[PDB]
Amino acid sequence: YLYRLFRKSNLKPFERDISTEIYQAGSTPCNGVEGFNCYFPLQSYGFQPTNGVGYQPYRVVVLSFELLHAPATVCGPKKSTNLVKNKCVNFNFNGLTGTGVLTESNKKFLPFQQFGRDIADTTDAVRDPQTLEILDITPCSFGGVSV
Amino acid sequence: NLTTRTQLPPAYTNSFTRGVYYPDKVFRSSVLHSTQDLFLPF
Amino acid sequence: TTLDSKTQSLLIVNNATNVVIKVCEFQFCNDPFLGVYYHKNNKSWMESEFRVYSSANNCTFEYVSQPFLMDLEGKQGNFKNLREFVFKNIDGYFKIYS
Ligand SMILES: C=CC1=C(C)/C(=C/c2[nH]c(/C=C3N=C(/C=C4\NC(=O)C(C)=C4C=C)C(C)=C\3CCC(=O)O)c(CCC(=O)O)c2C)NC1=O
Ligand SMILES: *[C@@H]1O[C@H](CO)[C@@H](O[C@@H]2O[C@H](CO)[C@@H](O)[C@H](O)[C@H]2NC(C)=O)[C@H](O)[C@H]1NC(C)=O
Ligand SMILES: *[C@@H]1O[C@H](CO)[C@@H](O)[C@H](O)[C@H]1NC(C)=O
Ligand SMILES: *[C@@H]1O[C@H](CO)[C@@H](O)[C@H](O)[C@H]1NC(C)=O
Ligand SMILES: *[C@@H]1O[C@H](CO)[C@@H](O)[C@H](O)[C@H]1NC(C)=O
Repeated sequence: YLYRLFRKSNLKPFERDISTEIYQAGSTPCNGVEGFNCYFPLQSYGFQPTNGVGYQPYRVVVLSFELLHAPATVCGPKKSTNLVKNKCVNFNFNGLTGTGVLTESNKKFLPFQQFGRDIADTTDAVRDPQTLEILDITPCSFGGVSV
Repeated sequence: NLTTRTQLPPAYTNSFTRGVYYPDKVFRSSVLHSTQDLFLPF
Repeated sequence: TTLDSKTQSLLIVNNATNVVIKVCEFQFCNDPFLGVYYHKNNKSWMESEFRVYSSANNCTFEYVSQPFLMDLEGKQGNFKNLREFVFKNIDGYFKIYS
């Protein structure tokens, strides 16, 4: 298990660096070999089984994703139900949680697009996951009421 | 290696109304959306 | 960055059958190419030589799509098609728009 001890600049996010060029600590280049004031950029960890807590090897994983803007492929553990149409429910289309009647639609979604937003930036077009079809949404608490 | 070469000065051309990409993956119709990003200048 | 196998390097290539994308420590030649070669027995042009890199090692990402056959023959006349692409490199993602 090794770590990059020296680099002439810090990284950008999500950038890998597996180079092994010798890092010139001094101002004099040493033509890529080891010597004085120019050191090997990688250093190996020392993980003894009986060394301090701050030196014990820790396994890390990072799950990086982006939510509710593209066709989902990973789904949660929830079991699906059958949608109740022309009546307003607590729907759940690939993660979003709202309230409103649903209706059919005939918009021409590009294959790489899965959502559709109106001027207000709210959802006005959706694609059902199981059934490939384009629909639209409206609220149900609507209409003014004068007394 | 290839050596049958004849160098010339770098030729230039005017690129106009080119280098526009969809900035996201959301369906959007009848909207005058504005964005700021790495775009090819007109 | 340097393109001399001291650092990683991306390489996108259609070899007339598939498209291969390799991010791998290539030691490139000064004049990379693809060698199409022409046959006299039949009027068929085919790719024969692949001399882009002298080596490939220490490498993680690699993709090859489905196979496809494409007309690489010598077509005489105007450019009957245009292809535009845009390449960006933002926070560990190499974005290709086509
Ligand atoms: C090298 C990488 C490479 C990429 C990234 C690529 C992308 C690409 N090319 C396509 C079509 C196509 N692309 C080409 C030709 C080309 N298009 C190119 O980027 C290049 C380099 C050529 C050939 C030199 C042709 C002939 C078609 C289908 C028929 C046509 O559009 O005329 C398609 C659409 C596939 C489909 O929806 O059915 C994609 C995604 N093809 C490639 O070979
Ligand atoms: C990406 O690569 C380039 C060159 O390969 C790096 O730019 C050089 O960085 C060193 C010090 O790190 C400088 O001495 C050079 O003057 C730089 N050259 C140029 C053209 O910029 C660049 O630092 C690398 N990017 C990152 C995030 O490390
Ligand atoms: C000629 O080929 C060798 C190795 O293929 C390469 O080192 C050299 O740079 C090339 N010289 C020219 C002028 O192409
Ligand atoms: C060239 O295309 C063939 C057939 O698809 C493929 O097997 C091969 O991997 C490609 N060449 C390289 C170097 O990958
Ligand atoms: C890089 O390649 C060389 C030779 O194959 C090898 O000595 C070295 O272990 C490799 N390093 C990595 C991170 O793969």
